[PDB]
Amino acid sequence: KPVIKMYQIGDKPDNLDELLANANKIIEEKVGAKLDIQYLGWGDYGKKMSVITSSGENYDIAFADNYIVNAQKGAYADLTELYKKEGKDLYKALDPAYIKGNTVNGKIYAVPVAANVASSQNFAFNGTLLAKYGIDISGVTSYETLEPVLKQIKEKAPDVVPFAIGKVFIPSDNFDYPVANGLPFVIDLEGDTTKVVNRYEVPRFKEHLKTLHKFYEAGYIPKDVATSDTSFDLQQDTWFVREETVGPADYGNSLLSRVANKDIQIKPITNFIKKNQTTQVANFVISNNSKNKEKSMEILNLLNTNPELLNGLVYGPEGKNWEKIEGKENRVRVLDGYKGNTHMGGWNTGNNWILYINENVTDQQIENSKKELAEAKESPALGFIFNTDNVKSEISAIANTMQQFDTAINTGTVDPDKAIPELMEKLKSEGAYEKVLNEMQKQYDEFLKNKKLE
Ligand SMILES: CC(=O)N[C@@H]1[C@@H](O)[C@H](O[C@@H]2O[C@H](CO[C@H]3O[C@H](CO[C@H]4O[C@H](CO)[C@@H](O)[C@H](O)[C@@H]4O)[C@@H](O)[C@H](O[C@H]4O[C@H](CO)[C@@H](O)[C@H](O)[C@@H]4O)[C@@H]3O)[C@@H](O)[C@H](O[C@H]3O[C@H](CO)[C@@H](O)[C@H](O)[C@@H]3O)[C@@H]2O)[C@@H](CO)O[C@H]1O
Repeated sequence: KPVIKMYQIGDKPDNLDELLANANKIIEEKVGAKLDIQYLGWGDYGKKMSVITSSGENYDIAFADNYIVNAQKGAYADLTELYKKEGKDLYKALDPAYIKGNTVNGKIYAVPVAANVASSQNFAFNGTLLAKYGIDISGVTSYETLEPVLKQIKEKAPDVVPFAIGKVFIPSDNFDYPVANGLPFVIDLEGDTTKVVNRYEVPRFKEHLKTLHKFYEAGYIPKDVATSDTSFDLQQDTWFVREETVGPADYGNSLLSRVANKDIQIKPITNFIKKNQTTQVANFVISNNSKNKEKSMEILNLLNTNPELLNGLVYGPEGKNWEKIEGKENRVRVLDGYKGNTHMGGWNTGNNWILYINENVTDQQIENSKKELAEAKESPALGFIFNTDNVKSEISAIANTMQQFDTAINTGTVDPDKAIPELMEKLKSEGAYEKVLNEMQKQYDEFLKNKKLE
């Protein structure tokens, strides 16, 4: 039984050995291999995985970073044939938007987790503090309208971080990204949807960055946001508000209330839509240098199709963390063991449709989810995936410049009125910027042109 090496983002569960022992009972039997998972953390997952992939390291499975760029670098196994056999079952369950968003030169290199194919960005509020301090959030619709409630929590509970964001944070908006959000190129969904634009020059987005900087100056965001490895545990009163992606797989605020083990209230700030990001939010890839591509896909297939296996990991050990509710099909309740770091997250583990539904999820939530999924629309740029063939060096150059300046801007640490012009000047200094922008606009023109009937 070879050991299959999987890399995952974020922090290791405290009972990983138990989780994997439970999981490997099923995997070893069905596949003849043992899964091992190594977790790489949150704050620097991109940098870490870039060492792994650019070095051609042996691994079998990974949660992808910079998927569209690396797929064109040949970092990942083409899954075209594996999806005809080992991954046939998981593949049948994917919404067409997952195929559009993850197809690169006519080939799919990822197993995306079937879950929030559409979603919106939300502020998620700590209900303990809302109730304790009686703070009114009914006006909260944007980064800007957040200000009065952060001012209040700051005055009332000085030990609480008002807005908990960390170094990986990027302000959200109604944008589609033809590459990924570590680059500035977006389609503005509220603007001219035929144009590729620089997010730092979109007026309202520049305004958000100003807002974040004012929050940073006011002490609403951590002083060391740009460098901190501190997390804000969903269960703890260390934070008042944070930004969360929510979609139909979460059943409204039930999932965040379950994981936080308290009432979490949400407020949307972006449109609920299928767009490149929502289809790429959890992609598993197989290393193109893997020596076990078939068993790797068999594991990914099981993670996405076997409810015993998936629930065992996402809920944790049955009996300790959760139990089936008698005479209610596919319903569970969590138990004391589930409280904290003793399970994995559904969104980056496997098809959320095969997850048991927890007791705290209401019939209204179930009906809302069904309705939201049925009505979700596609962004006009869903499936517009930028081809890097002509701009390989210029893309690297842009990414290099971005890595060096973008954390201080995105977190509000530096004044964006000073920093954005410095970043733009550096991006333009050797013309890598202009070349990539023009090529992206030319491809986008073709993409849109070819959908119009002759
Ligand atoms: C409840 C649930 O499972 N919800 C999921 C969503 O998580 C998922 O959205 C995606 O979420 C990832 C992960 O971010 C969240 O989890 C991070 C880890 O939290 C856990 O571990 C911590 C210890 O490391 C614990 O402290 C914590 O209790 C928990 O155990 C967490 O750190 C993160 O919150 C921080 O970071 C976010 C992002 O910067 C920031 O907004 C927060 O304020 C806070 O500082 C979250 O709680 C996330 O990485 C994904 O982000 C990418 O994709 C989105 C959507 O495109 C982009 O906007 C964003 O810029 C990133 O590119 C995404 O948000 C959804 C996916 O559909 O599925 C739900 O079911």
